[PDB]
Amino acid sequence: SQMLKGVLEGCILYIISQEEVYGYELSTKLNKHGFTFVSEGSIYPLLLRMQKEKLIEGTLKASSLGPKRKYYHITDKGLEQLEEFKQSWGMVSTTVNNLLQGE
Amino acid sequence: SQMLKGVLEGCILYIISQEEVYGYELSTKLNKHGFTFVSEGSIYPLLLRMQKEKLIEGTLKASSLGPKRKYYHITDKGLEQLEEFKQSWGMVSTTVNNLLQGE
Repeated sequence: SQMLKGVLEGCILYIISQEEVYGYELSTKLNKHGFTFVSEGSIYPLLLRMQKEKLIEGTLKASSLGPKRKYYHITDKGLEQLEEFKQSWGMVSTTVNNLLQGE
Repeated sequence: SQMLKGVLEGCILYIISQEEVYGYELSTKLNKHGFTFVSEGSIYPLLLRMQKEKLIEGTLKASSLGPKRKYYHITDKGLEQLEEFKQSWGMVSTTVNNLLQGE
């Protein structure tokens, strides 16, 4: 699971870029897309840091059901970095995947 | 190129596991499989460390052409770790690649 953490910040940015989500909603999506080890508790410090670096930002909005939650959205800086991640990832993915099938 | 370094040790183990190679031969293969930034100079400290951790081992063998070179081969410990890398990689690769194609 040591490597899952390398790409976790990028996948969090991707998810948030596509939909405003609150903490529990985020980790649930992460779980169901294959990050089985993540929990709100384990990624919390990463969320605090991504905020301090202004990649994402939480705002208190009312939910479709009424109760007010802290939804996170991506900043312009965060989007720039998301694009960097997508580019790097497709590069490394292609490079490593082609290699490991040589025989 | 910050992420290319995460998986570089594993790809080096893969390559060495498949063929005994000397330093220049190794970096050439790395270049031609898409690690365009690597050079003998840049990966040297990583090779020294992989040796100190007993993942790979160099031995002075004679080349098909005669001159003696320092060829590297993988240790049992190195092979174990290579299998760990292959498992982790296929997991993360699948997880990230499926995610980044949601829309």
